[PDB]
Amino acid sequence: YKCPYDFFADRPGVRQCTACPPLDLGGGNLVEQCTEDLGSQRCKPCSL
Amino acid sequence: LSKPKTARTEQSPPPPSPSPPPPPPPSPRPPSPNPPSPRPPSPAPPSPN
Ligand SMILES: *[C@@H]1O[C@H](CO)[C@H](O)[C@H](O)[C@H]1O
Ligand SMILES: *[C@H]1O[C@H](CO)[C@H](O)[C@H](O)[C@H]1O
Ligand SMILES: *[C@H]1O[C@H](CO)[C@H](O)[C@H](O)[C@H]1O
Ligand SMILES: *[C@H]1O[C@H](CO)[C@H](O)[C@H](O)[C@H]1O
Ligand SMILES: *[C@H]1O[C@H](CO)[C@H](O)[C@H](O)[C@H]1O
Ligand SMILES: *[C@H]1O[C@H](CO)[C@H](O)[C@H](O)[C@H]1O
Ligand SMILES: *[C@H]1O[C@H](CO)[C@H](O)[C@H](O)[C@H]1O
Repeated sequence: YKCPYDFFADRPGVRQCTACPPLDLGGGNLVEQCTEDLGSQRCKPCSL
Repeated sequence: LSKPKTARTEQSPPPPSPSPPPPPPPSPRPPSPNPPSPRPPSPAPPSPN
C-alpha cells in the first residue's frame, strides 16, 4: 500500500511506514513536518 | 525561525520627541527720516536815508 498522507518510508521492503519527525531548530522549539503527496519517501516542514 | 516572537527580550524604544517650533515673523523696521527743516525768514531790505 502507499504510505499514509503524513507518513513516509525509504527502504524498499518495509512492514510499516514511519511518521514524519519534527524538525529541530534549537532549544524547546520543534516544527512539525508533513508530506506533500500520498506515497512519498521524504518529509518537509509542514508550514511551507 | 529559532527564537519566536515570545522570546524577544529587548524593551521597545521610546516614541519620537516632539518637533521644534517655527521661526518668528520678520521684525519691523526703524522709523524713516523726518523731512528737512524749514529755512528761516529773510532780512528785510535796506531802510531809507
Ligand atoms: C520709513 O523708513 C524705512 C527704512 O527703510 C522704510 O524705507 C519705509 O518705507 C519708510 O517709510
Ligand atoms: C517594542 O520593540 C521591542 C524590540 O526591542 C519588541 O519588539 C516589543 O515587542 C515591541 O513592543
Ligand atoms: C524626546 O521625547 C521622546 C519620547 O517622547 C524621548 O523620551 C526622548 O528621550 C526625548 O528627547
Ligand atoms: C518634527 O520632529 C519630530 C522628531 O523630532 C517628528 O519627526 C515630527 O514628525 C516632526 O514634525
Ligand atoms: C522682530 O522679530 C524678532 C523675533 O526674534 C525679534 O526678536 C523681535 O521680536 C523683533 O525685532
Ligand atoms: C532769505 O531767507 C532765507 C535764508 O535766511 C532764504 O535763503 C531766502 O531765500 C532768502 O530770501
Ligand atoms: C527800514 O526797513 C527795516 C526793515 O528791516 C527796518 O524796519 C527799519 O526800521 C526801517 O527804517
